[PDB]
Amino acid sequence: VDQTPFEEDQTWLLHSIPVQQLEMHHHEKDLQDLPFINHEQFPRSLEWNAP
Amino acid sequence: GVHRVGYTHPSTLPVPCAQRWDLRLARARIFQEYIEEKAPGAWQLEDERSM
Amino acid sequence: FPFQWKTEDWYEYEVAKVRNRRFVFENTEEDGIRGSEVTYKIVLEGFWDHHVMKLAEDVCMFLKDVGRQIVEEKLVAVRRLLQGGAVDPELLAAFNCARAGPFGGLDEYDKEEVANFLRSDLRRLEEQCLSVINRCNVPVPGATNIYDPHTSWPHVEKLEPWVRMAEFWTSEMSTAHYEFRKFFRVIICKLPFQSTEFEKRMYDIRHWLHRQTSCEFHTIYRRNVIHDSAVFPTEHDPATPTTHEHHRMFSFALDWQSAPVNRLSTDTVHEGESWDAVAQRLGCSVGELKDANAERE
Amino acid sequence: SPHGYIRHFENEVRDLLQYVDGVTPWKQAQKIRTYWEVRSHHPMPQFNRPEVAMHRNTVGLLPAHMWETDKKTGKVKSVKD
Amino acid sequence: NTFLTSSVATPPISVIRTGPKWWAHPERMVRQKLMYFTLGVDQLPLRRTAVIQRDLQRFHMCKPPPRVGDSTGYKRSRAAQLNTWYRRIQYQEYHMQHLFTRHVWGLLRVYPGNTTKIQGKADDGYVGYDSVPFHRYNRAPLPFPARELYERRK
Amino acid sequence: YPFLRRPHINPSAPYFWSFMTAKSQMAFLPEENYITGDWTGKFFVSKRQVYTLQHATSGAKVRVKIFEFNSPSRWNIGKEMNTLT
Amino acid sequence: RIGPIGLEPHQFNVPAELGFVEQYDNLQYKRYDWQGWYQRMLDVHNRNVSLRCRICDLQRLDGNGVQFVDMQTERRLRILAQHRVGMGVLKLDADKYEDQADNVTFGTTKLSELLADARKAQLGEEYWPSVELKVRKPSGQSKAHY
Amino acid sequence: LDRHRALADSLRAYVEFSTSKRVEPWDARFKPFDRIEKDGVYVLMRYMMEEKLQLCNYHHRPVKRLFCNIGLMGPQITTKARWKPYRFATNPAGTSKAERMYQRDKTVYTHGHND
Amino acid sequence: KTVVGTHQKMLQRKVTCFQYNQYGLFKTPYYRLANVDRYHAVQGVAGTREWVPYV
Amino acid sequence: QHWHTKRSVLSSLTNGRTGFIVDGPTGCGKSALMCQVVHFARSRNIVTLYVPDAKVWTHGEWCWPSTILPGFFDAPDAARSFLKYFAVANRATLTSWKLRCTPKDLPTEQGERQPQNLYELCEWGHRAVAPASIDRQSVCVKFLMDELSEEKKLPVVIVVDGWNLFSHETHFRYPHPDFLRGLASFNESSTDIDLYPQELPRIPASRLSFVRGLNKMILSGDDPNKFFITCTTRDFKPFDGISGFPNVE
Amino acid sequence: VSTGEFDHPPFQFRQRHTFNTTPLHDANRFGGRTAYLREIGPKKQGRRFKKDPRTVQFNVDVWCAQQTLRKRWKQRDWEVIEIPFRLVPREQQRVIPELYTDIPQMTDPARNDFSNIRNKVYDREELQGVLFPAAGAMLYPPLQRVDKQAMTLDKYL
Ligand SMILES: Nc1nc2c(ncn2[C@@H]2O[C@H](COP(=O)(O)OP(=O)(O)OP(=O)(O)O)[C@@H](O)[C@H]2O)c(=O)[nH]1
Ligand SMILES: [Mg+2]
Repeated sequence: VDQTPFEEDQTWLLHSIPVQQLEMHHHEKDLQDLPFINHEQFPRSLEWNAP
Repeated sequence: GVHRVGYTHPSTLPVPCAQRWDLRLARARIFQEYIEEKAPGAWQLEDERSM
Repeated sequence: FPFQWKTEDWYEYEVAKVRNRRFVFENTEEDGIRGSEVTYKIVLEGFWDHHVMKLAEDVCMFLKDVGRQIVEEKLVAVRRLLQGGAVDPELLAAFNCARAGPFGGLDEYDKEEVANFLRSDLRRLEEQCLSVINRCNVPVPGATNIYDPHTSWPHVEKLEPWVRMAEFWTSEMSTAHYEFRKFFRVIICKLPFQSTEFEKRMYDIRHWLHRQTSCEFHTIYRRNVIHDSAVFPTEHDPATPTTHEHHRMFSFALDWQSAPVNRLSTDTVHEGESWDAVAQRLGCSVGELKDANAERE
Repeated sequence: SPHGYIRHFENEVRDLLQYVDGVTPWKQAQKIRTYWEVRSHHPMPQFNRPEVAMHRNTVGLLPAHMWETDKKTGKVKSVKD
Repeated sequence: NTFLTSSVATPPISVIRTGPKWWAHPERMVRQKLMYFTLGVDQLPLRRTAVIQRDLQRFHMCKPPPRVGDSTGYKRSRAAQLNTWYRRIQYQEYHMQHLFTRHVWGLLRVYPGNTTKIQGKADDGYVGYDSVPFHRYNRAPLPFPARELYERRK
Repeated sequence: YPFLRRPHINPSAPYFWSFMTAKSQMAFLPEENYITGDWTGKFFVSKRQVYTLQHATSGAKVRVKIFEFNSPSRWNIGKEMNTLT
Repeated sequence: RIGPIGLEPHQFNVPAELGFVEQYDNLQYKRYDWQGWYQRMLDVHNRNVSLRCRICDLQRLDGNGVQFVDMQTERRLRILAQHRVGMGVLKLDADKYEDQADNVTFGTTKLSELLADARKAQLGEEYWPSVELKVRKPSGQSKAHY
Repeated sequence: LDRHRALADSLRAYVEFSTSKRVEPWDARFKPFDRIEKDGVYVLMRYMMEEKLQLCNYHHRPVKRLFCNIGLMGPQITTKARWKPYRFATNPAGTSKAERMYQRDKTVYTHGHND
Repeated sequence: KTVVGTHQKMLQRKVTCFQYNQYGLFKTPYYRLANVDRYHAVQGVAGTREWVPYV
Repeated sequence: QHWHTKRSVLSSLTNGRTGFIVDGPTGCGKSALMCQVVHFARSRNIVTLYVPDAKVWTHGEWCWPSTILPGFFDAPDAARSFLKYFAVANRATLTSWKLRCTPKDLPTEQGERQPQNLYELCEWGHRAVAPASIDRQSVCVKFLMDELSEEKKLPVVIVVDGWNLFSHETHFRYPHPDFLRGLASFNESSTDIDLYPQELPRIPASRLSFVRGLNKMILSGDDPNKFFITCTTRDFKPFDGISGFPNVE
Repeated sequence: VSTGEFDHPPFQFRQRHTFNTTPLHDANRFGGRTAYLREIGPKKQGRRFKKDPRTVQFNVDVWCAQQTLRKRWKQRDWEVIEIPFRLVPREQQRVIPELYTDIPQMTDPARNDFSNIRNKVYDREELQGVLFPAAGAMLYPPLQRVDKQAMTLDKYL
């Protein structure tokens, strides 16, 4: 038993959805600590294509 | 709205064909994909800042 | 004209263009500068933009004179192979290997047709070896452009510099904005054959690089892969199919074996079995069973 | 040797879990309790939070046998040991 | 109207000094014409407000020449004469907007913000669901629920 | 300052089990409420050890870094010592 | 072109590309006591090998005379490899093991496992992947009969 | 000794807050709740949703979700109609004054959930 | 599918005391002391302008 | 206006259909043409059913089930305004309209006359006190649509602004079955109607009593008398791939 | 192109209800969704997430993604039914790549039909022989298509 995505705005509003409270986490953007403390191991270019 | 997800076996259809769920199970068999059971069908939110 | 579109086609276009960035087949069986057999990319890295630019003139002139020599000694080998030679019997057995051909049954290729197929591929090899040599004789120092693929071999490709800035206090008084940066030049070497003499020469350019300038090597080569339909067979789906309960968390280690699955190549003959009864039980031909078991009559 | 995510460690997860029950007796692992098993010794562990279903709390969810309240205002006067 | 909070009043010279940002914003000025055009009245102080501010924004990047000196105060007093005339027109349209939108709000049965006077319905400041439980300026306690200014059925 | 990254780390009735406590009740008790190996005895226990029934039943020594709890009761069971002080 | 060659009819030859990065230091980490872990750190970071093969090269005849990949085979292949197929080229990026030699072996068995399940479409129509049609709701003419 | 008493006192006030009846959380000035008691929304509440609102005791979160699932006036029942604020909807039944929200007890720790 | 029910609950309890018996298990997050300077003793805080992440 | 002699002409104009639907982009002359048709027809003293905007019926304030029609619904506030203005518009023709299939035992309070005309029937429906006007319109609209579908002699032009709203689902949804089932308490009833909202299937426009009488005259071929010159509306909100929140001012 | 608000207003001193100035957490902004993160008065873990700029921006990014989802699902007047390859029409007898795999494919350029296959919607009254072969009673009526060559009112006859 599953539910379709809603079509009205008040159903998205009144549904029991919690908001973000603590610091958000990503599965691969956590080795890099923050966007200000973005850690890079090797100084490759950002347009570097892997062969 | 709230419904039950259905499945049709190829032996039931008048023209048999491979369904999309057993192809998903075949894709999950090869690449070892974790299938979350309580993943809600209503919560399909795109990252619209990037996409 | 003018360009007006539906937005969801534009939403599909911009996502498909970035996700298919490195979905490119470099070594294609084709014409000149697009087509090749092996592709070498040497990414040169230095702290100043004129340091990597002057190195890219030093390495390209090195790889031009070396790359002309290795193609020329390959060109003298193709023109001897095109003048005449004897066909390999291992090559002749490779064409007469399939059971059913395109025309039904065994396609018996003779010594003329197999020698015709290598002649059709060596005629392609001459036109690709002459494309490298004629582009290696173009960049005279009077008029040279090593950034264009049609003029010089190899050509130098631009790559944007990695630049990362730092924002720190100069003391809560003021903020300093200094950036680490290093510049890149990529050298694309496309050879229509795999030669280890050029790979040895390409790897040894690290020993005479410029000051505070390093490099890394990219190698895109063609390699034959065998899909064994006996080790990896095409089987019907089982009677009781798998569900989502076999694909839970930590089911990648506890429920599934690694590919491939072991299938027994040994069997024991039962009581009343014959040569046609074991072949019926094994689902094979009786002549196929005797060929693997030629020891026992 | 696998590298990166835990999904690439098939044998090492298998070699750990067999080693986990190999050294551990069940006489030791029975004493570890969860949070709700400890909370059952409270006079009242369970009541609704005001996010979803706070209106379903009834007066029978209160442990009224372990306190004494005043007769005038209705607030709790004392606690029982 | 969904702006029902207590507000802070501003002098009218600080409103007009915004200019093209809020006072003479073109998206705001066009929907003030549609209020007067619906009621069938002339938009005469609104158009002459817009004609002045159309030409005021046209030269607003130009630097004035240095006034080298006059024996009599004639062009200085004349330039201030036209400048005080342009403010009195925009003072009228600032009053013409606040008069008409409160007259429209008395017709459409729409409740205003806190401490806002509508001449037909509530001569005093109508206060509804304030943080302060009493009247801010009349010193009377507010009842629960809010004061009904209109009749019931739509 | 970064958000809630300070190195140096209150009663509420409707948020009693969800303020300064674990997210889930199915999760086990932390490491501070169990004996890891052979010990000679600790001078203090940590403040993130959840008060159980055996804390008020036995009541031998409660040493919180100081705080010595000589008032055993049943209202403390189910939450750690951060909310008890 | 290196690689094994199968002459048996149960072995198909797939001409495929392999792209990899080899990087060696020559400025600071060329030789000292830090060269041991830095060169290993460069090899583990460059553990990726890209196994690329065109679907057009897979549409050849097998040893039994039948085609290796037909239309229904690549229709099953594009669904089993959703984002791994792009612009007619099946690309496999192997990143499981630290050394590139084991990633070529892990990439080869993942290609052969993907090809073997896509080859079920040659068995019958019951393994042909179904077409997903966005069929409309019943129209206003049919809704008038309600 | 008094912290155990104040915890049981705050938990008692939260449960009696959950049991007591509140005032109508909808504001009777705005559309469509402005209409008369014998037409419109109040007809649908009197004959279909009369026991549904009386059992949940007129708290603002259940009665808005009962307006969602009743379907015969949504989805514009919740967004178009202005509701009472959060501190105003927590007032008990028979409030009739603006001083009652500050009249409640400040000693308990119900985090704004006391009558 | 192989391990379900009581075999799952006893394995989770066996892996919990195996987690708790390891004296010295480094469960400290990385950002707690990722601000240590090597040339001087000046202590900064990661996230602000008193620290640079590359050097 | 004289259709019985020009019947083969009118059948060739509509290509045998019952009427015309006018479709185009947003903001063109769709509703501006539809108000001209009632100006053309009511000046030629023809009885006209004019729906000035279909979003009062489908996207209305509140929905109520029909009293005499099982499984059907009503827009009561849209119906009382429809039954009011249609009586005043064609009072010259509806007073001459004799009730053929209409029961004469209608409920009637003291001082009111039983309706003998179709003008008197519509004034019986909308002119009442609340809440007695809610069930009176459901009886009146059903008996109006029954009286119009039997008339084969007088031309009745039916003009609808926004027929595309009558061709798909109204924005109302069906009520949850727990509201009509009855409950003793909320804690033990196996329900979450006060806990989580959910989207029921949407009610189509064919289940409305007003559109039921319209679709009865359209599909049944025994009415070569009603001409449905209608149009559509494109008054929907814009959405071009992404959507934030609309600014209230 | 959409004219709705996407970003959150930044933090400054406490705004008042003035001309061109709304308070920072009001019921008008984002449809009243700022009541979860507002403060009425003019616990440390429950106070600082209301003032963090990255935290309040992420919640509006969720709410705008919810508004993007409900308008994309309200546009759907169709549903996806897995139809086998044999009973499918001629324009679906080709090899269809997945999403974001290839160039956006035209349907059939040979028949001068340049449109995306992924947005193709088929009417249900066309596929009654495929979707319902077991009924045999024609549950849906045939679609009445108007004659384009017939002289009607739009062609001045
Ligand atoms: N007087 C007059 N005005 C017209 C005429 N045609 C268009 N208009 C103007 O065009 C505007 C559009 O009118 P509508 O017919 O309501 O637009 P629409 O096509 O119905 O728009 P939607 O309801 O969103 O589909 C009106 O406001 C009129 O002012 C006309 O023939 N006469
Ligand atoms: Mg219109």
